[PDB]
Amino acid sequence: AYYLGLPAFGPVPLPRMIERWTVPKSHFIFKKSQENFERVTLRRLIQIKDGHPETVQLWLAFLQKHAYYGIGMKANVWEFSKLGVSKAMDESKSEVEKLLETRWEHLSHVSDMKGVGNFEDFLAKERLRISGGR
Amino acid sequence: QKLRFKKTKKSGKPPLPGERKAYRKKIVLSNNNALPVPGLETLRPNDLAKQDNVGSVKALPEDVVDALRAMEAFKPTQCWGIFRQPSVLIRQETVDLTKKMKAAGADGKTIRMVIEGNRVTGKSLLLLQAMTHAFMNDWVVLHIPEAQELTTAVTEYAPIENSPLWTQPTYTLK
Amino acid sequence: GEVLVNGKTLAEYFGRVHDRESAVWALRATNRIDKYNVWVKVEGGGTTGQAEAITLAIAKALLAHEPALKPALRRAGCVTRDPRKVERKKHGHVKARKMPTWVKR
Amino acid sequence: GKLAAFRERYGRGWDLDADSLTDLISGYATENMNPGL
Amino acid sequence: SVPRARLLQLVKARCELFSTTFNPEGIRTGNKILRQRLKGPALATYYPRKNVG
Amino acid sequence: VFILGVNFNEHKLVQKALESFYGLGQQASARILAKYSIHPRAKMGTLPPKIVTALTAELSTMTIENDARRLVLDNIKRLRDMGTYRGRRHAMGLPVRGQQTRNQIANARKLNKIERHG
Amino acid sequence: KRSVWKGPHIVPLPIQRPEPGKKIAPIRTQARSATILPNFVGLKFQVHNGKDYIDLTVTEEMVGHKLGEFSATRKPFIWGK
Amino acid sequence: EFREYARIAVWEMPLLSKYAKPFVPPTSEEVLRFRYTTYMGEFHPADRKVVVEFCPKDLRDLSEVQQRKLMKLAGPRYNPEKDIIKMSCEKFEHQAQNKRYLGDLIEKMIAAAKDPKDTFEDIPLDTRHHTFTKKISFPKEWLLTEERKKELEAARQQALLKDA
Amino acid sequence: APLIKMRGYKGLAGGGRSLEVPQPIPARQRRSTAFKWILDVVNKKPSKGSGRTMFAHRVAEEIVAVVEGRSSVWDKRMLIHKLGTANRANLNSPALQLKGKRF
Amino acid sequence: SMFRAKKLDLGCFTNVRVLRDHSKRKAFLEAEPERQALRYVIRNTTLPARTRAVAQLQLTQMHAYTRPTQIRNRCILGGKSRGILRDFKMTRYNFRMNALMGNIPGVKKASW
Amino acid sequence: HIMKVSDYRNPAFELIHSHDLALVKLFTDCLSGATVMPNGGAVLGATTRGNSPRSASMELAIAQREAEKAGEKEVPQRDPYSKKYDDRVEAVMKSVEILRLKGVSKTEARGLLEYWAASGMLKKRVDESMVSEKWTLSGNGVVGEMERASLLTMKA
RNA sequence: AAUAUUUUUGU
RNA sequence: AAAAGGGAUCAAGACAAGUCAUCAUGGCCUAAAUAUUGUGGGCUAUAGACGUGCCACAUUUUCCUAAACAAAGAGAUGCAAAAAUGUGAAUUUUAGCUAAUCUCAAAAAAUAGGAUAAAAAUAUACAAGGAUUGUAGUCUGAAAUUCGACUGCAUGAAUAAG
Ligand SMILES: Nc1ncnc2c1ncn2[C@@H]1O[C@H](COP(=O)(O)OP(=O)(O)OP(=O)(O)O)[C@@H](O)[C@H]1O
Ligand SMILES: [K+]
Ligand SMILES: [K+]
Ligand SMILES: [K+]
Ligand SMILES: [Mg+2]
Ligand SMILES: [Mg+2]
Ligand SMILES: [Mg+2]
Ligand SMILES: [Mg+2]
Ligand SMILES: [Mg+2]
Ligand SMILES: [Mg+2]
Ligand SMILES: [Mg+2]
Ligand SMILES: [Mg+2]
Ligand SMILES: [Mg+2]
Ligand SMILES: [Mg+2]
Ligand SMILES: [Mg+2]
Ligand SMILES: [Mg+2]
Ligand SMILES: [Mg+2]
Ligand SMILES: [Mg+2]
Ligand SMILES: [Mg+2]
Repeated sequence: AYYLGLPAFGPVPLPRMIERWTVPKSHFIFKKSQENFERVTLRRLIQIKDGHPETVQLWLAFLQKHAYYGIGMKANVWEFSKLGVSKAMDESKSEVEKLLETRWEHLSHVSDMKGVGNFEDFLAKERLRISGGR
Repeated sequence: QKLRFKKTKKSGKPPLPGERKAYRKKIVLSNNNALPVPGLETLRPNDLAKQDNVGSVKALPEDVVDALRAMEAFKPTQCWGIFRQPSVLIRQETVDLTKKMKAAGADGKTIRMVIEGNRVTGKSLLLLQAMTHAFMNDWVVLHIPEAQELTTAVTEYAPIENSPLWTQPTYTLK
Repeated sequence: GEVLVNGKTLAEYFGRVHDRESAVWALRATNRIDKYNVWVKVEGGGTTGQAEAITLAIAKALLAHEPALKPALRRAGCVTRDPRKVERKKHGHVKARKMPTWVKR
Repeated sequence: GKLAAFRERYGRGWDLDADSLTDLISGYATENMNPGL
Repeated sequence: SVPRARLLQLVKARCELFSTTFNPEGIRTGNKILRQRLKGPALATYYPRKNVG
Repeated sequence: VFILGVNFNEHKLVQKALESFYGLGQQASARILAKYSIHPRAKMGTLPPKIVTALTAELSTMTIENDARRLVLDNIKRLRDMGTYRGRRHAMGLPVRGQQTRNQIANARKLNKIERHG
Repeated sequence: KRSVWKGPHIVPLPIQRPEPGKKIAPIRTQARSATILPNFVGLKFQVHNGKDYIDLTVTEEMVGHKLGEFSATRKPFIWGK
Repeated sequence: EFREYARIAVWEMPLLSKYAKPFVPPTSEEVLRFRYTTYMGEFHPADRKVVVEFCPKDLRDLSEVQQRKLMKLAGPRYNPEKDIIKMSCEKFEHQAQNKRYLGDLIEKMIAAAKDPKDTFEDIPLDTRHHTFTKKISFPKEWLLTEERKKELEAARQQALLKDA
Repeated sequence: APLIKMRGYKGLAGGGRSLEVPQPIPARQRRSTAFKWILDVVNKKPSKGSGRTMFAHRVAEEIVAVVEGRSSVWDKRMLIHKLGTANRANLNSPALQLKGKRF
Repeated sequence: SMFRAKKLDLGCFTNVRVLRDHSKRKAFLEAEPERQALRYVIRNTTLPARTRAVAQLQLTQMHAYTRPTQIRNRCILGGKSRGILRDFKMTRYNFRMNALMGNIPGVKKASW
Repeated sequence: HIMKVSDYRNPAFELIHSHDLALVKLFTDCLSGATVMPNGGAVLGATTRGNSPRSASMELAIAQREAEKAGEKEVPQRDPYSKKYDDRVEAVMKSVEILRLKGVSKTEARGLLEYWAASGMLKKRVDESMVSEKWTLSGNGVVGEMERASLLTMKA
């Protein structure tokens, strides 16, 4: 974040989440003896301020490429915009069509792909299979 | 048929009606063991209005205690039975209130005041001082000790013919 | 000698005089209730848990002004931090230590 | 008064008069609805 | 101090704007079944499937 | 005094006296006193003789006696004649609301009868 | 269906009204939760009790109860012999 | 693995500055503040919600009454304390569809507030959905200033005479 | 408050009887047994009035009956003082000194 | 029986009731929208009395496997249905033995 | 208690308002100015915090009369969406004076503490340091709390 | 120092 | 600050201790049945008797009124604000939040007042208590009859501290 010019604030230690389970040590009648288990989730918070929207994405892109094993990440990105979002999102079609000129090579399919059928229904039910139910 | 063990089944004069209620509502205004405060001055017809007495304790007249007791001015929650002679501190608010009552009755005016405040800060006893300045100056005092006895439905009530009002005969008699 | 515990007075916050005396005990043992104004801000716990907590707070803050009072606050009991804490419940027990009924037969 | 109670609760539609009872119950009923009686 | 009939005019302006059901009488329209999100696919993917052995 | 042929003592609240009948509870009694402007804390010795007569004539137009027990006893007899599961349990003096019968069925055996106490 | 606002529980039954004078056999059913509607007040039922089919003659008094309320599943507990 | 990261922090990180851009404060037209949540390579059902929050006073096309009518139509979406209309949308399968909805929905809230048919001026602003918080502060009369030191030295001397 | 306490040794007084031997008790144990006697009498009295001062005025009336020597707890005090006086010789009984000495 | 796939598709601990509960989860996945419509028509008091009585009779003819209340989580290592932890899909015992060995990520013996 | 709906019931089983009671309807009029006392006098009504219901109409009027006297252009107003008010209570408390009683001054506390000591009920040296202590434990001089900490204590 | 109630059975 | 406290851990061996009904496994058995599928029923039966629990038998209790103080945990298999409706269970409709942000959510005892007493045994003053049952409803769910959890009205058992 320093090289990208983003002023970061943290790491802020958030309250650790503790899930507890008490199971019997035996698989049978012996219930007068049980033991406690837990799963503590240690977390941190790095908040960035006064950062360019695009430069914030290069930062999040850099952390995902070189992510450390055993860590989860969730980022909330904020951005200001003008009124009339419908017009803006349509005018920005040609701009995104150029940046994708060299990236369309990733996908390839036989002419008139028939296995997809209803395009919108495919993504909906395929996104569930990828996420396992939801 | 059942065969378990079952316990086998196996003193003083009771109090009169109203005896118990009269025990938690009795007011004790003296204590023989307490010492007689030397220098304790009694009140005068114009003693609760002087501002020079602010911060001094003065005893209630012997005859006013019978009038304050006739209309239940005192209350059990108040600690009167710890001393010998019932006395009240002349508060700064007593002079302000009593100075307005003295000017109201003087020129036939009327003051309509609501004494509001926090808890035991002493609203109730401020009326006792107002009623005290009334008796000593030959006023007509009409006091309702508890306003919850008129609304909690604990006394007889009857309607009036051709009107939305309701009378309380048993209370108006007492 | 004004004291405001969480914005309210000492009487409007603690309805029990035993707690009022214990909150400002530090200023009472040293006979300085009439020379310092306290503005406390408590959070968590109960009545006694908060009353005694203010005792160690005013004591420590009082020492910042007059550090020579520690020998007195020592004997008054306003310098020690009571570490007593509710014991956790343990499996096989009804409470921290209460055990269920034991049947010999 | 069980009949009157039924009419007030579930209306006179199911009540026998002179009409969901006529066709819905017997209509959905078919042969071999449940093997083994 | 605001008439109820005059309040429903504002409650109705929100329904036309946010596209919500306007039911001032509380009629049982069975809409609680429509808002409930399906949980079928979440339960079906409980037992893992046969994979490479 | 007297109310519907039942005698009550002076030192007895009217609220509690009207509740001594089969069928009258907190709702009915509360509305019968308001109808004649009797504060809940009224005792029998304070009721005038004319208002006592109004209460008697007031309860005579309600189901405040065996007329009520009849409805309850008729509902139990109908369950027995129809041959329902709930009817047998009344006759057999057994719990009628699906309760474990391995233990603690004393109050059922004592009160469950085709002719209830009320 | 307990809540009254959504009608009673109805199950498909072969309650076909015969012509006057015809012989109709009783209806053998295992739907012990079928509300006794007024439409078949007078028909002969044979409700399943788990092992046997107990005869039943629906009358105007049973309208509202379930069919399983007239065929006990367990046998009365009797001590001794 | 530490060396792999130290090799990246010494040779690859400095190259991030060649493609960085400076932050510019939003102009007067930037009235909306959208939020997009990412899970960094994970598929989570909550990564489709888009939260937007704007200030009624930022819309300089509405009058005083048209701005207040906008607060009444917002309903529980308006925060009287912060004066911010916050509203999210997760009705659609894609974030792009949830942003377009809030973009069109805000144009209806403004177009409806500009409707002179009913101004709802008789309806007082309802804020029962919000729970206002009371914050206490240190009394400014207790600050030991040069003037309070003199007020205390007097009160401390007046107490010595009453006893003496 | 009693000045002594009776502690018995199981089955040393004869055929299964305990050998009650007096022993002194400190102040705290003296004031505890005393006040607990006063409460045993207060809990057996009948109710008299109403209000919050019900239980407080019953205990206060027993403290007056104590100082005035017209209470029942005095008889409970002399009843335990006589046991010590009667059993004052058991301190040197032939049982507490010959428990298991002679094999 | 008609819902039991002719080719086993389970990779976990297979059982008589494990295969029986997996066949119920797939039958309900295909009939949830259709079953949610009957439940919506039965509660809509605005529809005709006949439409609600029809939708009420069709919901009774649905196969038991289609009912969602039949689904009961089971252990993917032992096939049991009693004492199953949703967060792990195993009995309380299997969770213990795997938690101590370190097979369940993040779990830890609690002591405090 | 008289600024709410009484607990009484009319023949139609409807709660009677406290102001409809003949006895309460008299004091209310003398307090509102309707019934004019020709010979003058005073009409004082003291609230209570022990066993007292809450009436927003009374607690609001008290806040309006105190704010007006304090010279403030802005005065507390009703809650436009609350249904806990009563128009009758507002008209009665429209032109009444409010006397707010707070803790006694430090000089009045002493005069009351010296009276308790002279009676033997307070065995303490009553000086400025001792009057400022009871003035704190009693919430800035609450007379009722000052008695709980010096008379109804378990130290004497 | 000279104290002493009774207390069976186990394929 | 301090004389600190608690949790986990707690050996070998014996009890041929418990588990071939988690799993796993040797021998021995069933293989048109000791395997497999569905509907309904049962596991909820009840003479006597035994275990743990809840609650009550009023005076340090319960009841009524009010402007105090917690911690921890839960919500992608969902926790549900506000409002409106109903005496109530609850319904209608979804704001926000997938969370130190939003929501469940409100602590209660307590503190301070107030009500009721021949507060059960002298029957015209039968206390507290809430089991049993009748009836009208609501919620989940194909489905509440055997056999669910709550709500209103009525009914009003034993129970003197064992
Ligand atoms: N002016 C006074 N002089 C002497 N004693 C006083 C005075 N004011 C109050 N007290 C004492 O303080 C205690 C509380 O007084 P009081 O009962 O009048 O308070 P209150 O404001 O009426 O309380 P509440 O609002 O709860 O009804 C009493 O014991 C009283 O004797
Ligand atoms: K969509
Ligand atoms: K061992
Ligand atoms: K009773
Ligand atoms: Mg008062
Ligand atoms: Mg505890
Ligand atoms: Mg038992
Ligand atoms: Mg109390
Ligand atoms: Mg042998
Ligand atoms: Mg063995
Ligand atoms: Mg065995
Ligand atoms: Mg096996
Ligand atoms: Mg069982
Ligand atoms: Mg109770
Ligand atoms: Mg709500
Ligand atoms: Mg909860
Ligand atoms: Mg008694
Ligand atoms: Mg049932
Ligand atoms: Mg016992």
